[PDB]
Amino acid sequence: LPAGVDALVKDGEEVVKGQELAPGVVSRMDGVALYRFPRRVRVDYLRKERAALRIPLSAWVEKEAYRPGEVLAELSEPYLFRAEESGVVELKDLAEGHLIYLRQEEEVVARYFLPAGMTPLVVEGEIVEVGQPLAEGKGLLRLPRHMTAKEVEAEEEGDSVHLTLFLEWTEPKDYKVAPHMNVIVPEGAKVQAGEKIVAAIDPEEEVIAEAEGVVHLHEPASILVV
Amino acid sequence: DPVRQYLHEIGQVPLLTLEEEIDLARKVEEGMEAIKKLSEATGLDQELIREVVRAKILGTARIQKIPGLKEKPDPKTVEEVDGKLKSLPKELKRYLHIAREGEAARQHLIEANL
Repeated sequence: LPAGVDALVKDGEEVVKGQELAPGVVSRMDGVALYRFPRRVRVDYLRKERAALRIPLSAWVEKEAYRPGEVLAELSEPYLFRAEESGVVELKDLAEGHLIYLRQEEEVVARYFLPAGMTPLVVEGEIVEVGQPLAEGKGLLRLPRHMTAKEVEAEEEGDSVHLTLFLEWTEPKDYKVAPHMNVIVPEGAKVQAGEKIVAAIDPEEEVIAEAEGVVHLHEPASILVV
Repeated sequence: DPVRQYLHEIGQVPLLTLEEEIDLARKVEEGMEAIKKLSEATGLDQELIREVVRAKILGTARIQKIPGLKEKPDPKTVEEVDGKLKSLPKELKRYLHIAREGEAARQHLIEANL
C-alpha cells in the first residue's frame, strides 16, 4: 500500500476476488485478508459520567434509557437551565453537547448534562450561583450522537423535572506507530486500562491505555490475503 | 550451471525493510528467552528444547535420521521430550509457540542476508 493510505477492509476479514482492499488495491484471490505492519492504532476510550439535568415536563420524552441520537424532550420554549447549586463551572465540550462541573474549592458540588440543542450561557472557570441560569435549551435537544444514556432517574415538581443520567460515551484517540514498535493486541480488541497496547524498543514509546476501552487497527504497511 | 541456480533461488526471496528486520530480530530474541524460561519450567537445557523445536520445524523425520546414522532416536528421546513439553499449563505453552515462531523468523532473516 502507498504510505498514509488506510485499508477499507478490516483485519482478519474474508475477501473475494475483485474486491478492493484499498483505493488502488484489488484482491486477486478469495481468502482471508490480513494486516501486515499497521502504521497507526486507534484507541477508543470509554468515558462514563453520572450527571444531572432539569427540563420542563411538558417537553420531556419519557424514556428509561436513551440511545445515541434519540430524541430528548421537545422543549416548547427556549429554556434557561438554572443551576441548582453554587460553584465554579468546568465547561467540557463533548462533540455536539456539553458537560458542566460545579466545583467548590477542590471537590465538586454537582455534575450537569447539556444535550445537543441546549446551549451554554457560561464560560469555563466562571463563577455561578444558585438559580443563576446556565444553558438554554432551544427546541428539540435530542441525545448526543456518540453518547448513550442508562439508569435514568425521575424527580418531578410541577412544570420542572430533574433527572440523573448514567452516561456512556466514546472518546477516540489516534496513536502513531514506528518501525521500532510492534502491536500486541488484535483487531477489535477488548482492552483494559494501564495495559500495554503497542510494545517498542524502549519503554518510552510503549503505548499504554489510559482507560478501559476498545482497540482498532488502521493503515497497514501491506495487506496479505491468504 | 549451479551458480545460476542458487543465485536465482535466492533471487526468489525478497529483501527486508527496516520494520521487517527489527520485528524478526525481536521475535528471535523472544523465542530464545522463551527457551530459557522453558528451561526454568521443565528443567532442561536451552539447546535441548531448541533442537527439539527445530526438529518439529525444519523437517519432520529428516533432521534425525541423517546427520550420520547415529544421533538421538526418533520415537524415543525426541518424542518423549516433545510429549513432556506438551503436558504444561497455558503460559509455558504460548511460550513454546513463541519459540517456534522465533526459529522461523531466524530462517527468513538468514535467507535475505544470504
